[PDB]
Amino acid sequence: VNSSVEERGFLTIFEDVSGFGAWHRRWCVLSGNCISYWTYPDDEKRKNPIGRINLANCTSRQIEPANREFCARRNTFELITVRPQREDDRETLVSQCRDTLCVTKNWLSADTKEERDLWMQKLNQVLVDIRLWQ
Repeated sequence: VNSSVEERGFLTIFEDVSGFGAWHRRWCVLSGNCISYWTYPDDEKRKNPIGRINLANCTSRQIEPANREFCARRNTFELITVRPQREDDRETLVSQCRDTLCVTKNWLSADTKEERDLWMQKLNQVLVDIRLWQ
């Protein structure tokens, strides 16, 4: 009876740059069970996203700030996803394949703590929605 959760904002994402790791500012859309991202807002209306993160594959009960053993960047939340490995899966700085299972660690940094907290909240509500249904 209520609408599916949505969120839009810029987030800076840790991405494997064919060798090195680097943070890239992206336009992010939470809709259905995915964060889709583009470089800027306009492009959301003109092309397919650069990537998508599927919350239906999330490992955890809830989304939490990035693990400080590994991530030093402020305002960062962490989303780990897992699924059976495919032909397209490749080892990278954010994705490990072992035992035919691919785990991808997603780090997305907000411009402010308040936006980090907003995103974590919306994403937790998507998790609950994914778990409560037919």
